[PDB]
Amino acid sequence: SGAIYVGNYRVVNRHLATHNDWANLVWEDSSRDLLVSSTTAQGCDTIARCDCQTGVYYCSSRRKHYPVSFSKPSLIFVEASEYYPARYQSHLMLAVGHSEPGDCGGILRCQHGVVGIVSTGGNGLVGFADVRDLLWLDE
Ligand SMILES: N#Cc1cccc(NC(=O)N2CCC[C@H](C(N)=O)C2)c1
Ligand SMILES: [Zn+2]
Repeated sequence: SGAIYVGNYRVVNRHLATHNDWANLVWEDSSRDLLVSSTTAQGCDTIARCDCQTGVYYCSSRRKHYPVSFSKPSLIFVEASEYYPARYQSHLMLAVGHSEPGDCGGILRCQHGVVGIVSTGGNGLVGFADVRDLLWLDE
């Protein structure tokens, strides 16, 4: 679990969005596993606007942060799950690092701010959904 709180927006994994997220929907994209909902309170986070390929992510299944080197956002095949059919997930960055399904929502940050959230992984890999291209998150 986990979310990004920026301005009057909450960014979560689309497969973990709640009834309240869907009732206050701003934008969603099944291909990216992202959903953004509106909030009444101002949020705690800043979004990175950069091309960093190194950063640090939070891993809930270890209660620890890990440094990673990650690939540039791209289209990557993701096997079928209870939430989606087998498909290509876009804007996804891969890294070598521990992750389990419940780690989705953990934030990846670089020196410029939030880069994305955990969305895929397994077998010593972790995949992050990028948010750096969503310029409207800041206005
Ligand atoms: N093992 C593992 C693992 C680690 C981090 C994350 C995951 N992700 C998942 O559990 N899913 C199932 C729900 C939809 C997700 C999607 N992006 O299509 C993929 C697995
Ligand atoms: Zn950066």
